[PDB]
Amino acid sequence: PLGSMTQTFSSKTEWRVRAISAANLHLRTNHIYVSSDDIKETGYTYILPKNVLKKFICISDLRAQIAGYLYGVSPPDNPQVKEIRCIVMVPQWGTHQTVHLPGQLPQHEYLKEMEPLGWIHTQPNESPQLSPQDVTTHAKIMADNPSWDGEKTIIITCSFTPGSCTLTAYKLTPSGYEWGRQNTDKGNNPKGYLPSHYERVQMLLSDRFLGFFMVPAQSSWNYNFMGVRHDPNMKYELQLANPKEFYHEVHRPSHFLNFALL
Amino acid sequence: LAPRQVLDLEDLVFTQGSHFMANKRCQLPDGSFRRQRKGYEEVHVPALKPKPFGSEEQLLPVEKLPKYAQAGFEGFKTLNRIQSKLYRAALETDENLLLCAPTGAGKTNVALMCMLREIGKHINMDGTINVDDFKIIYIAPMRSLVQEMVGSFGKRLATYGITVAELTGDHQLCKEEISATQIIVCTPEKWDIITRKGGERTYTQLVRLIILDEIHLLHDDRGPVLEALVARAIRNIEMTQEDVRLIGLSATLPNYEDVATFLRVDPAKGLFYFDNSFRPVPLEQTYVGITEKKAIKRFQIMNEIVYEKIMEHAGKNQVLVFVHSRKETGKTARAIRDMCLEKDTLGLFLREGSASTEVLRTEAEQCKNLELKDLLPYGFAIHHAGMTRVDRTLVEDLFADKHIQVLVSTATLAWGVNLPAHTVIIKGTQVYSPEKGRWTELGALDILQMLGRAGRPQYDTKGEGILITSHGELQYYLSLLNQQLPIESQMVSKLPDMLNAEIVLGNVQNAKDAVNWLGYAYLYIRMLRSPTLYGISHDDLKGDPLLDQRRLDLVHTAALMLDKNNLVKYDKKTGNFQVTELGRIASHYYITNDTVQTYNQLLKPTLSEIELFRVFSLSSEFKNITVREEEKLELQKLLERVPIPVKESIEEPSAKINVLLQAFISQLKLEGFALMADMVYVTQSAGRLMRAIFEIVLNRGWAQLTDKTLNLCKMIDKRMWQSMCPLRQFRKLPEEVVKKIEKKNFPFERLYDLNHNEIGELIRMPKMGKTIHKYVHLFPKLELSVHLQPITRSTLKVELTITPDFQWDEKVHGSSEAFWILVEDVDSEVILHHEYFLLKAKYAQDEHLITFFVPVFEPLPPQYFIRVVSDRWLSCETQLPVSFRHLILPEKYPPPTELLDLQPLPVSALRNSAFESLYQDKFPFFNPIQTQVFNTVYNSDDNVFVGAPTGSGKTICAEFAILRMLLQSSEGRCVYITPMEALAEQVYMDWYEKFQDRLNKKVVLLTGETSTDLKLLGKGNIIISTPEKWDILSRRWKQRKNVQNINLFVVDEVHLIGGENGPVLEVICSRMRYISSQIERPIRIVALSSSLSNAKDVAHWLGCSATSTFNFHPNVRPVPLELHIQGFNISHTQTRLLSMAKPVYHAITKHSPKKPVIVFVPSRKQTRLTAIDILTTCAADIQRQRFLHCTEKDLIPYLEKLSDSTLKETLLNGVGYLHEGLSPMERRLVEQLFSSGAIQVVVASRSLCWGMNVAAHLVIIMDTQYYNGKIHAYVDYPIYDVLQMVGHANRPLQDDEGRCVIMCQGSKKDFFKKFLYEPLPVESHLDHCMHDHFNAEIVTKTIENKQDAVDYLTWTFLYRRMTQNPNYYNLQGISHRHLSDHLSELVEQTLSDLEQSKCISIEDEMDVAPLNLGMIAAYYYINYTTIELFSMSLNAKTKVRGLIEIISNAAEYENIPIRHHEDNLLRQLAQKVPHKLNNPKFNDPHVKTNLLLQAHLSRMQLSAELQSDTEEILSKAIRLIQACVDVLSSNGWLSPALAAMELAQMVTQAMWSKDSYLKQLPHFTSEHIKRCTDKGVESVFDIMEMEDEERNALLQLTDSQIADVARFCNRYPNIELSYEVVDKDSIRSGGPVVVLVQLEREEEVTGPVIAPLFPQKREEGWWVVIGDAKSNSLISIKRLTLQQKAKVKLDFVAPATGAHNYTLYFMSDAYMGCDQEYKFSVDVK
Repeated sequence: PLGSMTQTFSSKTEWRVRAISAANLHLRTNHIYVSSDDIKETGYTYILPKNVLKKFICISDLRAQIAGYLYGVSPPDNPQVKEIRCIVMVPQWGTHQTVHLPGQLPQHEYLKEMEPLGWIHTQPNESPQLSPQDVTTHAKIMADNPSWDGEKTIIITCSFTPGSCTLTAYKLTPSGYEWGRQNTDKGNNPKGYLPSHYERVQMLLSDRFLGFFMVPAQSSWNYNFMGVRHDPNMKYELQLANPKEFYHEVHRPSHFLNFALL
Repeated sequence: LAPRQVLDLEDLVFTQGSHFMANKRCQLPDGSFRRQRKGYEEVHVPALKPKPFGSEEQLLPVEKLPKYAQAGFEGFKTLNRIQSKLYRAALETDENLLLCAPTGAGKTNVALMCMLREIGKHINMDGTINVDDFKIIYIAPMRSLVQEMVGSFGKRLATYGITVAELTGDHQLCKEEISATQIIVCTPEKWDIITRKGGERTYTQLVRLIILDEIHLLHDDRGPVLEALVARAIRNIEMTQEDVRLIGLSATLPNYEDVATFLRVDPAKGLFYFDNSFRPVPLEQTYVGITEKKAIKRFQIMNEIVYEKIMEHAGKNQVLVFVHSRKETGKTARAIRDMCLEKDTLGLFLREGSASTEVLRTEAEQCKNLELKDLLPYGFAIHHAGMTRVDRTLVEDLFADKHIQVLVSTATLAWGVNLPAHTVIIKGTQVYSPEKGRWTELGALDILQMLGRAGRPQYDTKGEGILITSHGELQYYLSLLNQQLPIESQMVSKLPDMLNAEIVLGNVQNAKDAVNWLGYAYLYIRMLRSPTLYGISHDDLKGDPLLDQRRLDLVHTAALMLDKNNLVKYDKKTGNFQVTELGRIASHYYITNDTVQTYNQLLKPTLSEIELFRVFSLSSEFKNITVREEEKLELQKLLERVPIPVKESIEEPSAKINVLLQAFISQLKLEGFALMADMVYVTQSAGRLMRAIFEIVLNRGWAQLTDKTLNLCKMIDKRMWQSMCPLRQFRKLPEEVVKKIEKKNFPFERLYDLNHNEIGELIRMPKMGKTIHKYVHLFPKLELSVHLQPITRSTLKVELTITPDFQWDEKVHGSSEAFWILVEDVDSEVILHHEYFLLKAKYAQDEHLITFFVPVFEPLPPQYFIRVVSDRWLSCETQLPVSFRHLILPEKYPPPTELLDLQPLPVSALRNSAFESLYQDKFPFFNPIQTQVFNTVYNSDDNVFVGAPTGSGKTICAEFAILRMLLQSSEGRCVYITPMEALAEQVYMDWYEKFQDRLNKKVVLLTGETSTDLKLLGKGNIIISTPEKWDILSRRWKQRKNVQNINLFVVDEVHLIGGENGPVLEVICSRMRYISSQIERPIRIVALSSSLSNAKDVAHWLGCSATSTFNFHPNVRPVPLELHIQGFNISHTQTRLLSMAKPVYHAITKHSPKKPVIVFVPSRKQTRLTAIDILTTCAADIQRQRFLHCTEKDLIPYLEKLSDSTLKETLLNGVGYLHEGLSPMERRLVEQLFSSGAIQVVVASRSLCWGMNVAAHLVIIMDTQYYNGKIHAYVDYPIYDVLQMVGHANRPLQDDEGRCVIMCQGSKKDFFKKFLYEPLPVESHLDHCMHDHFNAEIVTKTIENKQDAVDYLTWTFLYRRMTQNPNYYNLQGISHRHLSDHLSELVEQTLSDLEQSKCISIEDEMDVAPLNLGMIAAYYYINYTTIELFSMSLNAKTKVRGLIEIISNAAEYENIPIRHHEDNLLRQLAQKVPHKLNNPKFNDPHVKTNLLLQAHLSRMQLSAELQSDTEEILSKAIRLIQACVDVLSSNGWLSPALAAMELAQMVTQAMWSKDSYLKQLPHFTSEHIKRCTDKGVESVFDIMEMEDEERNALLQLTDSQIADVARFCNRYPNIELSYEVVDKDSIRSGGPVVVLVQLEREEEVTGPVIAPLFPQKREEGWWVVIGDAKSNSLISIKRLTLQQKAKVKLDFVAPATGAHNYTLYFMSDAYMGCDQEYKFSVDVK
């Protein structure tokens, strides 16, 4: 060889650097911005409670997107406003462009008094436009679940702007639904996608009431390290409890059992 | 003091530790010589000659020891030479001792002599030992030594029934050991950490003797621990005056006389120094000092020296070789055995065919381990703690019988086994220290112990110790082993940590205290005697000859370090120290002060596991660890795969410590030798360090981090991560099948109710599905359920029910199992509430109830969470969500009744001159509240409610009503209820003066004796009573005219319906309402209360119209109340009390410098402690005596009357204290002095806050919890007691304001604001208390069917409240089917229990009727549970024996306290006592009262505690006795009833039936009526007939006494008894036979019974009994009181025809020897 060098490669697994950065996510919860419409209004106003937003941020990753389902109701005399009352974490795994949720929507006695309001997901980069993956996901959920009204369900993106998180809420259009339910291209400029597939909706952060989380009854929600155990057909029940952070030990047991070997 | 100067403590440190060598030179014994050799030098020191033989001393035969001590020397004839010189000083004095002697000279037996002298102090009359009286602490420096001394001393002292034990492991679960152990053997550090906490209830005040073994450890880096211990013990001897004997056992080294000074040893009495001439076997020494500095040649020079030395002994002498690793043990043993092979020299070791050569061939093939099997046939062996215990037992046994020739081992063998060898070789003196991060020299103690093992005591004429070291170490080892290495102090560096320990304890509260404390240190003594060695000039010592300045500087320096690191707050001006929680955690967890500063800086609630491992890795305990280049490749391979990422580079030692911990948890093997020693040191420390982090974050409320840190604690302890199957924690399971289970990633908890079969299948090892099933259900599991109980709209009461759902097994769980209960908020962010929870093995199957408060707010948050998490089991948790979706909040409360700005009301408004004389010179006008309610109370008959803060003159308002009653009815009757006996007494004397003295009515105070009380309400116009006393009477209202004829019923402090004894108060009020509705002649009711938020509910319940309810809130108190609630951080109660001591003083100067102050403290002990503390602070304010406002002269006609010397001292300085232990006369004097203004402060215990006849300008409430000794737990003050203490700050005629400061734990501050600034909500608890009242109402026929019971409930407050706060009562709707269902459930459950206890009958599941049992229970006011057991146990041949047994077993005596300190006292009492029990458990209250009762019948005078306990036992005994009489009677048993009736007499007069009837007479010696039996008198009647002048001449006693015996003789019953069988002729079988009895009283009832030893005044009661004595048959019985004459009628049925002779009994219930017996016959036809 150049037998005057001799270098040993030393592993530098990428999840470790990501696990260090995920431990500083809490700093972003003090600087949380909501884009104001300028589109402008579309029907309902969504009020998101800060407590679950902050927790949603703290349990996330900066590269792999995570998602929760939105549930809530209208203030008593006020049909115009949708207060988000619960975020549901279901078994999932993600990449930087999409999340993979089960086909089964949440089912629990506690949600049957509320209505489904859509979903929220983290995004690595802030983007001026709703992802086509997002439009496709939202439209295929609508096709398989009549309970999701096109005029009542939204996508909230929570984008990792530097030192911050910026929230923006979108709804599908009729034309968006029809395009996204038939769409099978995963990439970023799939044929037929266009910006008239969604509108922006007004969203407000509030401190006057608290939301709560539901999580799976047996597993946790994070399968990004146990992907093989995750399946679109998987079934899950729910419990009233708070979600564990992304790199909690229960989400990556093989890191703990294969290090102990030997 | 000033000017101080700040020192560099590090510069003063002796860096080399025990290797410090103060002596410049070393003289050797004559005959020593040096040999130059092969680049090493040898020094030889010949063996000494034993010194003989002293002027006058021979060995002492055991014969001549004291007799009690000889048992401890069984198996010896004569003490050795040293024990003989020490036996007098050790066994015949209490003198502190210092014994200096060479190793093995016999110091152990000298300690035993000291122990035996202490043991002797507690031999009682039967020869056993009062093992409750004392503890002995034996401090041994090494763990292996501790264990050997536990067995050695255990064996020697067994014949004394004494427990010797080591302190095993974790102690927040296992201080059981210590109340059971008399001789505790432990290391210095263990005893430090234990006495650093104290808290209590400790047992360290039982410590009478401390033995400091190997006290030359003072010279070690560990030496400061001994200084801390000794200084703490001695200084404590001063402040508590309890002496403790100290025994020092030392090597023979210089400065031993300074050691003696430090131990308070008198050098003329306690100091003994035996030079090396007294070694048991003389020692020939060789020191080999290598000069070769090159590692590898030096290394083989070492083995060359070893081999050459071994050969000088091969075959001749057994060789013990010492090395300092588990690993070099084998490597050296093999290196030696191998180069003998190379040079063919193994034949010298073994005998070509010995008895031994096969004894080790035999045992080697059967020995089972690799290293040993290889060497043992060659005469070689190894020994270390990394191998077996029976292989080590093998090695020790084979060596013992002279079978092994060469044994390589380490220091542990030297310390832990008694194993001498003729020849000892110490191969090298260098050892790896993880603490210092490098190689160092062995400590002195180790070297001494090893070479001590040379020379076997019986076999050898001399021993030969060979020490191989580096040549520059020769002088050091020569000095250590030839009496010349001086013992120095190592404590300047440890000074900050040990000073903080004293501050945390409260022993040191300022820089002066610390200068005093430092004066007790060994450091101080050495500074005085060798200043230069300690950094002090001789010029400076001498301008400062006590080193006063120097100590202040040191203390100054240390305090500044503690303050900079936030352990202490240090005021340089005053020198005061303030404790903190950080400080307390550092002391209690044994953490250095730089570490807890790092923890304070870095810990944040958002911390990740990544950052948590980093924080741990930065602990200063690891500050000497480095990353070596030879470690970096193995560290980086592990850093690559660590499950917890590590931010920092591997070049930082932080990263290496981090990786070592994770590697430990994952149980990795590592190849570097240093790295594994570092791992061991990092992780042994991790345990207490991580438990410190946990306590820090738990008490800060940081939910997420609390979870992480508690889990890391468990991962460290259990050596596994969460992700592993929790069943690995069952170590008795093949780590096989667990890996099986982990392979299948399926959740652990659906193994639970799955069966034995499907377990084996899912795992694919059905081979053992039942075993996995077994362990699955051993795993600890709790089920949680909750009853939510809204208090207000912002406070929620939670009752948590814990149900164990697992099978217990002491093999796995032990005696208990600990948990943390954690109430967390919506976001699992904040711990709203937490407590420790201990599941005891005896309760492993019961439900446990927990109650606590949490705040709530609006709009209601979605849920809280309750987690119950194991303190030790990993993956062992239950989280119960607590959703509020259905929480029904009570309505917010109404506004108060306005206080109207009315013209103040003159006393003239009473328009009655006699009435005005009750008030007119106390004040001119009534306050605003009395002005507003006057018209309604005085000019109306409406039921009225008045709610206002304590101190608003509410009871005057009820006086208004009494006065209106007297106008309407000249002989009208008032019943006044107050909930507290002390309040009833206060009101009694004030109302006695007002209405009897100044108005000529009758004011009476109900006693609780039934017909005494009944006479009182027949005559009194004002009847004052507590609730129970009125309940017993008011139950009988249908038969008792003088109950329904009540004009006025006043209940005071009625808000106490909501407190612990509220239900009886609710019931009797509910009854007065029900009665008034029946009789239709309304009974007026007035209710007085503290401010209530739900006042309208009370008022509606009591029939008060809206205009006649004055619901005032606290802001209207006539004397404005300035209320201050100060929160305190510290969670540990002792330390928190300390943190409050100074603020108590400052509160006085800030809020009431001149005006009177009451300090309420949690306990009797604390009253004294705080009075002295207040004073000590006053003296350092140089304001001594400024609370004394009378002369130091007017004080002392008051003072000399007192018994307590401390109360006199503090009173002399202006400060009294009050507690229930002081004579009633002591309390009155303190109160007079306080109310006269003579003394300005009185410190009162909390239990006195109802019976206090004094008021103050400022009330300080110093903490708000008290220790309940039954439940071994701290209990919050009831809000009612707090309101009552706050009310003592109210001087209407003296102050413009009242002030109160409440100091409480910070977690309680919000609660006190919510419930003191606002009016109080109250609930009923009658629904938990129904049985005894339902039973009474069925007896009285108020309740006759289930519907009646439902209606009855509608009269109660419980029932009004059920619709206002439904959830509190477990109702979910207020609908009328809702509460009519709920009412019926309460009814069905109550009646079913009563019917099953046979108190009532139920017919048609509808109609209820009383049974005799129930009638008895109701009549005597006895728990139906008690009467049920009374019905099981009493039989036809019950005697005085069982009557006392059965009676003690009543539920009324369940709460008689067990005091740990009375255990042997009750044991010895059960031997002083006539009737012996059956296998008595002395932890049982019913056994306890059984003996208190026998003590009382025997007139044994006991402690003040046991006599107050006796007095409450006695307050209940008559009714239980009379109940028994009633049961036995209704069952027809004659002899046991007659016995029960004499029991009544026995208890009343305190005697036995066998006793002399003259024992009842006043002033009667029990000496002289065997002098009275000597001259013809046996009864009382004989004394009265007896001439007068001779009467004064019998008794040998005084004349005032002669009038006392006269008054007794003149009330002693003398009754004439007639009886006639009416129509005695025409009596036919099965017919009525009526016997007529006449009782005429000679005398009067000239007053009540005379019985000075019985606590209540009694009236004479009587039984008339018709029995068949031959048959044991009671046929007729009647109870009667007697005046002059009474006639009694007894009926029964005639039996078959006879010939039937009966016996008539007339029995007293109060006096002995008054009983009469007349036989009579009836001829029946």
